[PDB]
Amino acid sequence: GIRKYKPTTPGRRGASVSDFAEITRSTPEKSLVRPLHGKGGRNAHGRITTRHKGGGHKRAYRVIDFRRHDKDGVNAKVAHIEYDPNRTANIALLHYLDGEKRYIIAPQGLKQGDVIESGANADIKPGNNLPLRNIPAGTVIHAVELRPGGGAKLARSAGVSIQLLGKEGTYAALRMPSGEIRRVDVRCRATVGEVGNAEQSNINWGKAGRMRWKGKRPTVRGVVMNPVDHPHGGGEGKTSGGRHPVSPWGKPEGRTRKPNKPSDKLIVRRRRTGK
Amino acid sequence: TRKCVFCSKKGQTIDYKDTALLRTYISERGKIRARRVTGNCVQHQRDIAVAVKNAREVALLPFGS
Amino acid sequence: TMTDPIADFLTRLRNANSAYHDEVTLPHSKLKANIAEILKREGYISDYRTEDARVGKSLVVQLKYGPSRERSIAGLRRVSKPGLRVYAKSTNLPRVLGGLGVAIISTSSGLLTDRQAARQGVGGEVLAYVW
RNA sequence: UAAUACGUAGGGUCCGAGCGUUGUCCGGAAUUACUGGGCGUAAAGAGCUCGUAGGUGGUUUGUCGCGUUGUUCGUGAAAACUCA
RNA sequence: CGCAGAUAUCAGGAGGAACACCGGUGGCGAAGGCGGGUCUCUGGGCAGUAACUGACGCUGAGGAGCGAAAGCGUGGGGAGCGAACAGGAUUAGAUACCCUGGUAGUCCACGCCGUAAACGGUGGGUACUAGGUGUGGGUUUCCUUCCUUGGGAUCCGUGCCGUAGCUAACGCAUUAAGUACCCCGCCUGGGGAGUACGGCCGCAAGGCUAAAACUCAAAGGAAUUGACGGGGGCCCGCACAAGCGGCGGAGC
Ligand SMILES: [Mg+2]
Ligand SMILES: [Mg+2]
Ligand SMILES: [Mg+2]
Ligand SMILES: [Mg+2]
Ligand SMILES: [Mg+2]
Ligand SMILES: [Mg+2]
Ligand SMILES: [Mg+2]
Ligand SMILES: [Mg+2]
Ligand SMILES: [Mg+2]
Ligand SMILES: [Mg+2]
Ligand SMILES: [Mg+2]
Ligand SMILES: [Mg+2]
Ligand SMILES: [Mg+2]
Ligand SMILES: [Mg+2]
Ligand SMILES: [Mg+2]
Ligand SMILES: [Mg+2]
Ligand SMILES: [Mg+2]
Ligand SMILES: [Mg+2]
Ligand SMILES: [Mg+2]
Ligand SMILES: [Mg+2]
Ligand SMILES: [Mg+2]
Ligand SMILES: [Mg+2]
Ligand SMILES: [Mg+2]
Ligand SMILES: [Mg+2]
Ligand SMILES: [Mg+2]
Ligand SMILES: [Mg+2]
Ligand SMILES: [Mg+2]
Ligand SMILES: [Mg+2]
Ligand SMILES: [Mg+2]
Ligand SMILES: [Mg+2]
Ligand SMILES: [Mg+2]
Ligand SMILES: [Mg+2]
Ligand SMILES: [Mg+2]
Ligand SMILES: [Mg+2]
Ligand SMILES: [Mg+2]
Ligand SMILES: [Mg+2]
Ligand SMILES: [Mg+2]
Ligand SMILES: [Mg+2]
Ligand SMILES: [Mg+2]
Ligand SMILES: [Mg+2]
Ligand SMILES: [Mg+2]
Ligand SMILES: [Mg+2]
Ligand SMILES: [Mg+2]
Ligand SMILES: [Mg+2]
Ligand SMILES: [Mg+2]
Ligand SMILES: [Mg+2]
Ligand SMILES: [Mg+2]
Ligand SMILES: [Mg+2]
Ligand SMILES: [Mg+2]
Ligand SMILES: [Mg+2]
Ligand SMILES: [Mg+2]
Ligand SMILES: [Mg+2]
Ligand SMILES: [Mg+2]
Ligand SMILES: [Mg+2]
Ligand SMILES: [Mg+2]
Ligand SMILES: [Mg+2]
Ligand SMILES: [Mg+2]
Ligand SMILES: [Mg+2]
Ligand SMILES: [Mg+2]
Ligand SMILES: [Mg+2]
Ligand SMILES: [Mg+2]
Ligand SMILES: [Mg+2]
Ligand SMILES: [Mg+2]
Ligand SMILES: [Mg+2]
Ligand SMILES: [Mg+2]
Ligand SMILES: [Zn+2]
Repeated sequence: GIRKYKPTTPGRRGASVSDFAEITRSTPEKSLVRPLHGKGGRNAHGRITTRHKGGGHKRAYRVIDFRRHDKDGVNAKVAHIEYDPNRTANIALLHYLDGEKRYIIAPQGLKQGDVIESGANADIKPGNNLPLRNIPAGTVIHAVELRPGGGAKLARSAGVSIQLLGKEGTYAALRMPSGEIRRVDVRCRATVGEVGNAEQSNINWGKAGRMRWKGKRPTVRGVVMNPVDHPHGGGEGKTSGGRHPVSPWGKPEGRTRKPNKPSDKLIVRRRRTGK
Repeated sequence: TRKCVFCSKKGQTIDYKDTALLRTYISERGKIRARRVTGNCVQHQRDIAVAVKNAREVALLPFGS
Repeated sequence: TMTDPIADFLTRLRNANSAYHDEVTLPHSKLKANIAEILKREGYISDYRTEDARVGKSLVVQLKYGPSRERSIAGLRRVSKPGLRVYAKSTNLPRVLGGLGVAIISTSSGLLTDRQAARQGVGGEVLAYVW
């Protein structure tokens, strides 16, 4: 749920968080951790590519099985549903009857002690992965893939996941959280059930310190920049920039997608706003 | 006003299996007619509606074709 | 809740007189029996009786009416009721119809009429003004 | 514009060595309804429930009588009211 | 809104709200109110056996829970409808009635707010008091076909009319305003004003408790007859219609 904090000090009056009362562990499975580090928003050159990002609290990366096909026909137990900061959602560790422990995303309403099976024969209960040949139309799924074994790439959205629509030939149409419908091949794999932490968006940062914690640096407003460094820069006082807003590099709002994409044909329609 | 035809103990029971029975009380249009014309139980009519409408959901009576 | 048997009995009597009844049936009680004593000896109720019923003993009241259909009892109002209870001293005994009525007084001897109490010098609680 | 209601006259009424105005208070005021109110619309039943305290009790079998009246002497100042 | 191919009309797809007929002066719920079905958990009311407890009863200041719609927060949803808002129109004037559209809201989840002509304008519970006409619920019992709103009786809820009574009257009339009993809210002429100040609640809109001054000598209720009605039924007139000829033009 949500616990609103009590306004002891001024910088802590609006800070409301979600209670992680469900976790069971306090130190991640160490056989499945790799080194990571705040990249600082810099490419091979070292020149900053994306602003606002860099610094913050160091984090430890863990490899988690979005490839969930390497094991089929072998069940696993939901060992412990632990928390990784690196990702929005929650990762739950599974014990396989084989003897592997692999990390995966924790779907909504999943609790320790349930059973997990991964294959074309699995049941339809939430938390099971299986190519879309074997999944009824209309169900709600997540952690979807974009081709037969390229690794799930879409709908990791903590709190939202895709909706299957209809199978024709070798493609399936998906209603998906951006409000868009995508034709995609049906040989991919997916899992049934909404993702967990549906209340994550309820967090109120409330304190610049924690924003820094999560890592992003401050944003320097437009009309305050100097005119040399940015189109709206300048103006003794507050002046709109005398022109329609524009990105710091001279391109204003409006369409940006490069159509003609290999997936341009695969897309059905385009997202709607204010409809 | 005519009699409660169902409501003898000799009369047939109430259910949705009797497609002919439900047709006999649903008009050709496929709507439920009035007690004021049918002359049966108000209670019996409750049962008739439940059975006929169960049949409709099980696809036994036309939906205003 | 039958929270005043005396009031209910008197209401039944007056209602039966209004509706022109002949017999009124009520659950039997010691207070009902002695009050019937009082009224019958005064001549307002033709005669009472106590019988046996399915559960508890009851009573039936036999009234009279004036020779020209006249009602026997004209008005019936309780005086001392649960909550509001009224007593009287030996001298301030209540007067009803200037003596033409009968007020039921609870005195040491029991329940006696207003004249009996006045002659005996005893007093108590006035039950009902019967006219 | 033609007053038994203004003022003047007469005449009359009540009262009277006092007669009016004013002001305080009771009454009719049952117009704060104990005696002795009402709640549909005239002013009023709260929006409806459970239920603490308080208020109240469906029967008879049993004593103490503290609620009660029962009487006897035993207090209730004078002064004021009522009788002679 | 259409000649960029509208409407219509047919195939397919999407998606949200709501379930005609059954369906009524009917069920239930204490009250708001509640009905397309299926399942899941579950409340309340009634009939016969009357087995058992045995004065445990009633109702309730404060308190606390429930409580239509509108409104507010958070995040989803958002077909239709639709405050506000634009235009078209009538009008002297229309910031409306009407038309085109159309954002809040309307729906979901959790919190809120607690007011309605929240009406049966009637607090709850018990006892008694002539009937007539129906519904639904459950029981029995007999003409007995034992088919059968055939007949009898019973108790619960539910519509209308009616005696006596009551009532200001209209009206109520056993599901009372009747005749009583027990408890609780409330009122004392109309404005002022259910508002100002205050206390409490609410994040708010505001809600709850609840004043005085000054002014008026009436305001209100049911009912009687008029009058009138861009309220209804039945009637008549160069009233209308069909015809001629006319004045409003000029002089007189
Ligand atoms: Mg804050
Ligand atoms: Mg550790
Ligand atoms: Mg790592
Ligand atoms: Mg370089
Ligand atoms: Mg940025
Ligand atoms: Mg550093
Ligand atoms: Mg996280
Ligand atoms: Mg989209
Ligand atoms: Mg900025
Ligand atoms: Mg600057
Ligand atoms: Mg520079
Ligand atoms: Mg420049
Ligand atoms: Mg500047
Ligand atoms: Mg300037
Ligand atoms: Mg732009
Ligand atoms: Mg049935
Ligand atoms: Mg007794
Ligand atoms: Mg009294
Ligand atoms: Mg003069
Ligand atoms: Mg004078
Ligand atoms: Mg004189
Ligand atoms: Mg006076
Ligand atoms: Mg009074
Ligand atoms: Mg009133
Ligand atoms: Mg009221
Ligand atoms: Mg209120
Ligand atoms: Mg003594
Ligand atoms: Mg003594
Ligand atoms: Mg003495
Ligand atoms: Mg002396
Ligand atoms: Mg004196
Ligand atoms: Mg069409
Ligand atoms: Mg026994
Ligand atoms: Mg109580
Ligand atoms: Mg109590
Ligand atoms: Mg109270
Ligand atoms: Mg209280
Ligand atoms: Mg509550
Ligand atoms: Mg509460
Ligand atoms: Mg609404
Ligand atoms: Mg609402
Ligand atoms: Mg608003
Ligand atoms: Mg809200
Ligand atoms: Mg929203
Ligand atoms: Mg929508
Ligand atoms: Mg509109
Ligand atoms: Mg307009
Ligand atoms: Mg509209
Ligand atoms: Mg109110
Ligand atoms: Mg209502
Ligand atoms: Mg009430
Ligand atoms: Mg009562
Ligand atoms: Mg009647
Ligand atoms: Mg009469
Ligand atoms: Mg009644
Ligand atoms: Mg009354
Ligand atoms: Mg006053
Ligand atoms: Mg007020
Ligand atoms: Mg206040
Ligand atoms: Mg208030
Ligand atoms: Mg009136
Ligand atoms: Mg009239
Ligand atoms: Mg003409
Ligand atoms: Mg002429
Ligand atoms: Mg002329
Ligand atoms: Zn029947």
